[PDB]
Amino acid sequence: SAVERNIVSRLRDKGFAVVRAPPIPDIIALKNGVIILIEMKSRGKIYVRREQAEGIIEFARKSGGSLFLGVKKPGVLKFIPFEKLRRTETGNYVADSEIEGLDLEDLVRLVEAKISR
Amino acid sequence: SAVERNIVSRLRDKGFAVVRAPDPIPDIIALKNGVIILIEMKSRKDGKIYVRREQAEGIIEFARKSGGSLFLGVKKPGVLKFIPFEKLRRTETGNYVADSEIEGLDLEDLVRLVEAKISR
Amino acid sequence: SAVERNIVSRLRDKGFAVVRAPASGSKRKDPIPDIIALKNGVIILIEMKSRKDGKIYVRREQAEGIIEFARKSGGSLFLGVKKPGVLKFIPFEKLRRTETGNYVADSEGLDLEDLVRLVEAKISR
Amino acid sequence: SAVERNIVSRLRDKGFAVVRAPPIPDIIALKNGVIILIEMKSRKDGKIYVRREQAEGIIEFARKSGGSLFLGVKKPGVLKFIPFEKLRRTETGNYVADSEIEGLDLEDLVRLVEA
Repeated sequence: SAVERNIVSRLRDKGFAVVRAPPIPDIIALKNGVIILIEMKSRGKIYVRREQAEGIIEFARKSGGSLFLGVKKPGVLKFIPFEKLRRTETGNYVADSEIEGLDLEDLVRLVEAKISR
Repeated sequence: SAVERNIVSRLRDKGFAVVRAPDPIPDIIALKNGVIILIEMKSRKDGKIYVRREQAEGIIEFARKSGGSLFLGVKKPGVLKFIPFEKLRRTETGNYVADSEIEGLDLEDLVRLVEAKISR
Repeated sequence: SAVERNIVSRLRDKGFAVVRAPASGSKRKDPIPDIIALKNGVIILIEMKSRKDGKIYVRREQAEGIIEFARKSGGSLFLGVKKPGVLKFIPFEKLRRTETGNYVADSEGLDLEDLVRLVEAKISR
Repeated sequence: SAVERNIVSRLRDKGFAVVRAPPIPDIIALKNGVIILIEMKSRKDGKIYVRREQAEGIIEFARKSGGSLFLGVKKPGVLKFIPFEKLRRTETGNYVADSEIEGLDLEDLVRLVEA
């Protein structure tokens, strides 16, 4: 709620049209035709259950947006591109919380440079 | 609300990723293959569509920042109608108006408009 | 060439396996990016181009071939500005397609550090 | 050279971005973020010899790039690729492998890539 509110406020300061989810990604941020989808996670490994993962992947696929995991850790705000997660044998999604990711400033720099995965 | 629910469900049937606003946020945000559609629910009073300045400014700003296409979703039973925001006239005071025969797009025509944009 | 050499040397200093495109290639058809830099599964592709009377022009057949190499490889394509001073890299997606299919860079891009950090932060692991 | 040209053409038919290069592998082939590296080498009585100098440089390129290293057998007919790990290192540090070590065909090289 507080981390999520801070992310929404900081994306808005950078010129994004932002909405929170009321299957649906937690944050949807839009700028100059660029769609960013954020799923908030609290972890010391990142785990996304099959049903949640499938729904957000489907929303990402349909929207044509870029999906990221928002990994909130005390003193850390890292966005992990969904494609970096490993699909387990039963369809869950995993990655180490120390995997290379983006901080907020780099994510915004990524949107402006017109770069998506 | 029932019209809004029906619009969300019908856009979902057409392959759109749809979210309802939880306000300077459009009521419906529909996304398909990189295309952004924004729908503000507005009822037709005395055959007129009348969007007050404050509401219009907030939704026009969300549309500008996002790079999305803005429409007014007609809050009516029956056949779904979507009015492109650009067909409305900005008044002297900054309000936005649509008369009686400013006919809106039906759902199929809106989807065909998105498809043409998707393929661009 | 000095700018190209400066880019190759700095990418090598950052731990990249770097290769130049052969003079025995880029034959209008099947063009190969000028610089291919690889680091533990991360592919960076740079096409060198000079600033002429303000803009940067990439001919249709050259642009199409480098876009296709980038798409097939899964690499990130950039235009390396052939100018003195600050190494500037323009993401290929920022270029606009003209009426005839040529590509133009108007007026600002990434410096070397930003390119590297952003691309590695995006696809590494 | 004809074998090298044929390898480049077949990889291109399979959707790879290929550079027939100018300590750099002869062929660098890229597909969906996957790096394949091919060093062209002749057979001598069913054996492929790689001088410690050349071997070290191509191993270093493969380590830095994160790519998979193979020896492309210079022979007519069916394309054969020997994974560099199949190279038995010698007393002097030189790398040796048998030309019939059951080296991969082109499809098996493409499959390792689609994984």
